[PDB]
Amino acid sequence: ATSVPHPKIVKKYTKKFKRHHSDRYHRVAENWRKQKGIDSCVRRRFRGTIPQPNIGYGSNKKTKFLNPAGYKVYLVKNVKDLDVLLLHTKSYAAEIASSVSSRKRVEIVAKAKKLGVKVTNPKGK
RNA sequence: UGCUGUAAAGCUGGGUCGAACGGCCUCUAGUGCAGAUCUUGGUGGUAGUAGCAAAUAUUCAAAUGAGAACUUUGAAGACUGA
Ligand SMILES: [Mg+2]
Ligand SMILES: [Mg+2]
Ligand SMILES: [Mg+2]
Ligand SMILES: [Mg+2]
Ligand SMILES: [Mg+2]
Ligand SMILES: [Mg+2]
Ligand SMILES: [Mg+2]
Ligand SMILES: [Mg+2]
Ligand SMILES: [Mg+2]
Ligand SMILES: [Mg+2]
Ligand SMILES: [Mg+2]
Ligand SMILES: [Mg+2]
Ligand SMILES: [Mg+2]
Repeated sequence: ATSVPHPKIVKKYTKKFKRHHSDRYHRVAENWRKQKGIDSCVRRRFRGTIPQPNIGYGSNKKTKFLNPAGYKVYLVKNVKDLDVLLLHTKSYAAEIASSVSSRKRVEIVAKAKKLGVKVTNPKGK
């Protein structure tokens, strides 16, 4: 890791917690919703049903919010936004906003390279 | 295209697009949908399916026309049967 050293990153659950029967019906979106029904096999945690979000899956407080490269990602919309990452170049990486123009994005990439700030999305437009 | 969060979700690559829009500190509410034989609109399977079967009955040729079972004319065969 080129960032500040961290313990090995553990993700207790790496899949997406998908709402029950978001596979059965198009009207039911995958966005997680807690079953509230009286008879629900999922709400009652029958064997073979889907896993559900709970605080036990919470991330280690030392590796939380770190991308696979070991950085915390900060959203940048202009070159002045990189000033808050001057003393945090080994723990914070910059991510250029999608709505920044192709002109201003070149300036942000140019200044980040000068400051040593890492950019998580360095190519797009 | 991926990243972050236990999660609600947030951010991002590519495509499309054409005029507005967001972060944060607060304020406010007509603020979150899978159901209500919910409302309005739209779309399926059914399915090229049920079916298009009462009232006797049509046929040959020519003309017209891009095209004629169905139009026009002629010839015939019928019917309504005052
Ligand atoms: Mg019960
Ligand atoms: Mg784009
Ligand atoms: Mg756009
Ligand atoms: Mg316009
Ligand atoms: Mg504002
Ligand atoms: Mg309401
Ligand atoms: Mg609905
Ligand atoms: Mg309806
Ligand atoms: Mg239908
Ligand atoms: Mg039929
Ligand atoms: Mg019938
Ligand atoms: Mg005739
Ligand atoms: Mg007679």
